[PDB]
Amino acid sequence: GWVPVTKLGRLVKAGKITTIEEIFLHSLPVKEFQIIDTLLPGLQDEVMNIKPVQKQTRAGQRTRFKAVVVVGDSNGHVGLGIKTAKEVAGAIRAGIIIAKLSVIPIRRGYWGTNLGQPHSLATKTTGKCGSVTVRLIPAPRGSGIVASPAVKKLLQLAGVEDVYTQSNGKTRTLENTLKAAFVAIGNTYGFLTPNLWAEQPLPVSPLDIYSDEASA
Amino acid sequence: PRAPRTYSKTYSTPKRPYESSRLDAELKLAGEFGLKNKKEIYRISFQLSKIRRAARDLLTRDEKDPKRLFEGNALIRRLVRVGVLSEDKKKLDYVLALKVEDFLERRLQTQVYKLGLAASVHHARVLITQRHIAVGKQIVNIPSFMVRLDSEKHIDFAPTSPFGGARPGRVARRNAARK
Amino acid sequence: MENDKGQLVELYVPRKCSATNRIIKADDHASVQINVAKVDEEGRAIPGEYVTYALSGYVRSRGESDDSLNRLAQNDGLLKNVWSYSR
Amino acid sequence: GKGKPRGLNSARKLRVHRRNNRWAENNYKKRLLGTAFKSSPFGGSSHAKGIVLEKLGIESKQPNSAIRKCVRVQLIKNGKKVTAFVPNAGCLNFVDENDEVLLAGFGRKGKAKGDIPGVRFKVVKVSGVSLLALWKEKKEKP
RNA sequence: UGACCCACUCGGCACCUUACGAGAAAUCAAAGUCUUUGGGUUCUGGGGGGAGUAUGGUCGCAAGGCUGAAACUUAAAGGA
RNA sequence: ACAGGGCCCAUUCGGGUCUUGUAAUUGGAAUGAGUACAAUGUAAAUACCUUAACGAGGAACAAUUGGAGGGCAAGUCUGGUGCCAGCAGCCGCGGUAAUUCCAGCUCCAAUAGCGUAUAUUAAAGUUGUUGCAGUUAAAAAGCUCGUAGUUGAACUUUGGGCCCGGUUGGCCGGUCGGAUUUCCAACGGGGCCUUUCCUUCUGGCUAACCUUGAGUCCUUGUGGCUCUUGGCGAACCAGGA
Repeated sequence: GWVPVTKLGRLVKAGKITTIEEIFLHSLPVKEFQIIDTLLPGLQDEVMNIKPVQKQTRAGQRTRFKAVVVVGDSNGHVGLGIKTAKEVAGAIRAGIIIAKLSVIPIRRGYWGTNLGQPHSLATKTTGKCGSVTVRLIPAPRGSGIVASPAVKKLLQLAGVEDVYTQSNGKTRTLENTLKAAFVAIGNTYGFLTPNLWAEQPLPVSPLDIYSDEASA
Repeated sequence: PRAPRTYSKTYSTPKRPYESSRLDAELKLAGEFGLKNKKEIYRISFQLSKIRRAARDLLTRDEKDPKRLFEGNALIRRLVRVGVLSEDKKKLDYVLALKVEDFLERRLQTQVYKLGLAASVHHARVLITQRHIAVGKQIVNIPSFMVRLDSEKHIDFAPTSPFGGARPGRVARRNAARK
Repeated sequence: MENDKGQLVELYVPRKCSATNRIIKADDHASVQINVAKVDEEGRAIPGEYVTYALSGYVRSRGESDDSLNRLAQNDGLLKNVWSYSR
Repeated sequence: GKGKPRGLNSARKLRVHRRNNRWAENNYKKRLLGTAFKSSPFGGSSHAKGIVLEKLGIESKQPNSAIRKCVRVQLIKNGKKVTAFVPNAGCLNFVDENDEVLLAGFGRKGKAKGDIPGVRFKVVKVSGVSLLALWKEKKEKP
């Protein structure tokens, strides 16, 4: 075995829910992780940085090995988390999950010249953590993935393909860097352009649409 | 003094030098397409990076302005003649979705390979340096040539050459002068 | 958001607080969406039919909401009084 | 309203208040007095000719011990008196007193390298024939 | 009227809470909108010392200030 | 001559038949570096290119210079030394079994060329406009006024209407692999008109049709251009205002 928990778990095992875009519409939580295993399988992992700490005991120095993990596919779906642990083999691992509850859309789209098949972002975004400032900017076609090794990485998994970048921003902080960049793409969706204004009209929540299956 | 004659390098190196990232996609290139040195992957890289902006430059005129169309419709037809991008894609737009790898197939180096007349890619080349292949009745001795689409069908072997004519070829004025 | 030829090219269209036409961005938790209700012409709760509306997180934090709805089902077509556009 | 004048007629007060600032930034210090010609050995250069005196021994700076090999020179110019440093082996041997040597920097500017203290140059040639060879034995000396 | 209560606001002097952001971090509604790198402009620093000394030049009655070297030495000094 | 890395059988050998290989017996072929008749070349020779004669078996006709802890490819081989010699660009070895020194074997890197020192470059987003840092790391002047310097809210024809044509892209290839028409998308661009300066006057200039004196080859016609007469000025000469 999987097994389940909560009203939200049970549903997706059964399969009364299908896509991840249900879940960001009503904007649910997520506690269990299998919740996006069944759905998105495309998903692939990647390990960025394995560093030792340290919390320094009475005749010694303790250590763990922050990893930090990024996950996703191509299509507008990033995942990110940071679980210290001791020994690697919790530390990555129950990083990989840490990221998976944090899957987050993106909102690939056009530079200009509408054309056919999204390559770049919709708009300018920024992010901030402690020090770093990221100014993602939409670039025309295969221009390129203009940035550090790591950012490239994030941004591949999240296709996305092409976009100018810039930092500030101490980016010997692989960890506070990604923290930030992430908090910007996750924020394309958190920016009214004319093409949304056409008022959409609220569906109905899963939490009492399949209310009975959702319980014993 | 005299008109000081004019010249630009073609190469534009990389911004970071070393990477088990981009490196192990050159050696996937060389390789698969013949080539030689890294001073090829970076010639191209330049000449794509060249065209790429004359698009960017435009796009940002309006559309319809005299300059934008003219180049576009002159720009484009320069790439229809070299086979690079299709007919069906040329709006402008689109030339941008052209990666390194499309150009390479229209290098003579390889168009020979496809016109097999060559065991592998290699037997595709000595074959060019050694005066062997020919477009009109005319030899070409340089891998980097760039196939002009409307030639292509005229690609040989020439009279000169040993593999289509004027004589046997050196090592043969030897098996017949020791029985 | 769309292509050259009418192909909605997106993940989704975001849902937008109902009184505040901001946005609701995936992982909000704070996040509500109401399902009040209507009476039928009788002390009977009408079933499988209700109103809707949709709070950000935005305003849960600021006291706001209680006075934001008490604009809206008076402003819609059920309630009478409590509320004033002229304070 | 941060600290700078901003409106339209605020050319005058800007081309001044950068041209002042630049000062301090160290670099633009070298280039106006520029130091390069007056101070330092090479003046406005990169390389030069000199002729050796002694074969001095300079121990270490310390996280180290390391007794390295240095030579005083006599240049063939300001005359400063300089020291300089040798690479490879013993390298020392091949610099036989009052010989002709060809000096260059130490890629650091000014400054002062690794574990050596007041020291700022390397010995490239001798006689003009490499060191590089008069240690991989592609030539020899007169 | 006045004190008061509450409602609202504009301008303060701060504070809590988050972190979507930023950071080496400690922490920060600004240290945010920075490799997706650019709203306006004035100062400053570019290893540690030698030393804010020696020198000149200058303001002061003096204490002293502002200006400000180099030779030499050194693989670390430092931040959290 | 063995060693093999396969294969077809192995009821146990082991052979075997496609293969690299350690070899200290190996034998037939091949050349020019050097030497050198001649021709050449050369004003005159040297050389080159040619070529008769010659010239390859390891002790030759012998390839070196720099390392073999890390950086950084590669010796926890043997011998000596014992914080002394010495090495080491920096981290550092060495104070009795040294993976660093001296040296043997062994291997690694460049290789008719390697090293060595100096200067400069990239590395240097550690001089920076693109691209830095200034809460404590080295740095926001003690704070304010100011002549230069530097920046500086917005607003002064938009829209629409008709044209006509380019040359990319489709649909016919029209044909013994390119010529172009209807069908037709993209896209520029000149007209002209909707209250619409085009410094503008004297000629010559007209170049265009508001002209139309006649008309009709053919798909039962806003598909096709031969001709003088009233009248288009910026297709332009050339003096000025």
